[PDB]
This record gives sequence, structure tokens and C-alpha cells, in this order.
Amino acid sequence: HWGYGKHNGPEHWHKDFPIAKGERQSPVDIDTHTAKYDPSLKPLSVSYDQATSLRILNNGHAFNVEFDDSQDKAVLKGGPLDGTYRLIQFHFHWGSLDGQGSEHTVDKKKYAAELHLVHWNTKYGDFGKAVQQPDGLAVLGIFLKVGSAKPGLQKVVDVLDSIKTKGKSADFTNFDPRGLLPESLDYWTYPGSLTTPPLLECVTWIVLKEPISVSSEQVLKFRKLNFNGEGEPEELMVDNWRPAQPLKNRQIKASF
Ligand SMILES: CCN[C@H]1C[C@H](C)S(=O)(=O)c2sc(S(N)(=O)=O)cc21
Ligand SMILES: [Zn+2]
Repeated sequence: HWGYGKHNGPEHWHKDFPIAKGERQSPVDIDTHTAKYDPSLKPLSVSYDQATSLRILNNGHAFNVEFDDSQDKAVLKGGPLDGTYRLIQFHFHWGSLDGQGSEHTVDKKKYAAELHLVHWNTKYGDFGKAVQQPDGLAVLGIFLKVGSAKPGLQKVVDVLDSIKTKGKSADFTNFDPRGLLPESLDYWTYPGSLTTPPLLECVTWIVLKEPISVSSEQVLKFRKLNFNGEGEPEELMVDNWRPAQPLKNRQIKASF
């Protein structure tokens, strides 16, 4: 089934998911000299003070930190969005080496990793309904570069040893996602898709301009995770990123 290796990787996904060759696929390269500054674009409103994290899980493709989304606790509003989008989970994509790992690129520059905070439009009532709609999800993407340690990331790094292999999960309460935000919330936005199967074209992408920095030893611990389940041959979970897709009939807008 799908993965990131030679035999089941991104170049093969269209055989099982024909929308892989669709008109609003993600990620894309953001060319900064062609993005249009749009003065109509409102500031983002990130209200994460009431976030309740529950669990961290290795799902064989990345690891997800899951949030309670039964009520409007942690939400995203404003920017290009109409309505309220609830945070349900975040995960990362990263590389085997510091010069690759992000899915979006900026003037073809690749970063060491990319954080995706996934939110769904509450007017559709549940998550499963929201992914079937063109404005169902909003994903906030943040680039990670290697430099100084990010204090707010260390609790995540410390629990990775307990979810080394696919299917493992651990309780992960009281984690505050505000510790993962850059100082500035300036952004680019465009209409796109999920970057993994099922590749549904339901996402409004909001990619922040400012990277956060993490240390070398923090990103090193991501690279020790396993794609495989326990008792199977070890394959290190690295390079779980999709390459940039054609922009086609789309415009990237900048808030700045
Ligand atoms: C491993 C499958 N992950 C898929 C399906 C999940 C149900 S989701 O939350 O819709 C989601 S969000 C993204 S991404 N990389 O575009 O942010 C990929 C996925
Ligand atoms: Zn992602």
C-alpha cells in the first residue's frame, strides 16, 4: 500500500488515487516574486489557549498529536477563511538530511521539516463531512530550519521513544501548541489538497513566512522513528514528504 519508498512512493500514488494528477494538488513551490499581495486578506486569529491534547500516535506515515475537537476549544479564524475551523491534529514531514524535508518550498528552497496543524470547518458538523468539501479543511504550515533548540518542542521529542513503531500510541495531555508558533503570523495562501492519500482537494493552505528553528539533536530524534510495526524489518521514518506539484490555474496570495 502507499508509502514513501521507491516502489510505493509519490510517483506511484496516481494508480490508486487518480486525483494525484488533479487541478489543485499540494504541495507547491511558492515563487515570492509572483505571489500577489492582497490587501483584502485579514490577519489570522489563532485561539489555542483552551487546547486539550489527548494522544500522540505513530500511524506508519508520520506521528500525529491529537486534540479534543468535540467543542470549539482550539480554533483558527480570519485570514482567507470564512467560519471557524477546529484544530484536530498536528504532524510533521521531515528529511534524512537537513537540506530536505519540507513539502512546500520557497523559491525552490527546501527546509529541514514542515509542521502541519490541521483544522476542519465546523459548519460541516464532523471531520469526515468536511474533507468532502472544497473549503472543508485549513492547514497551517510552518517551516523548521536547524539552528537553536525550540523549547516548546522538547516534550514531543522526549515521548518519541515510546511510539517508535507503527500502531503505537501514548497519552499526551496538556501539551500547548502555542509553543510551536513563530513570532510573526504573516502568510501565503492558496487552494490545494491533502499531501498524502487520499489527496482530496479540500484544503485552504496557509503557509507562514517565518520558520521556527529547532536544534540538530531535536530533528535527529524524529529520524529514529520507524515506518514499520514492531517485530518487522526496520525502516527508518525519513523523507516522508511529497515533491512540489504544478500550480496550474492557481494564484498564491500574500498577506504582506
Ligand atoms: C496519513 C493520512 N493523512 C491524511 C488524512 C488524514 C485523515 S487528514 O487529517 O485529513 C490529513 S491532513 C494531511 S496534510 N499532510 O495535507 O496536512 C494529510 C492527511
Ligand atoms: Zn502533512
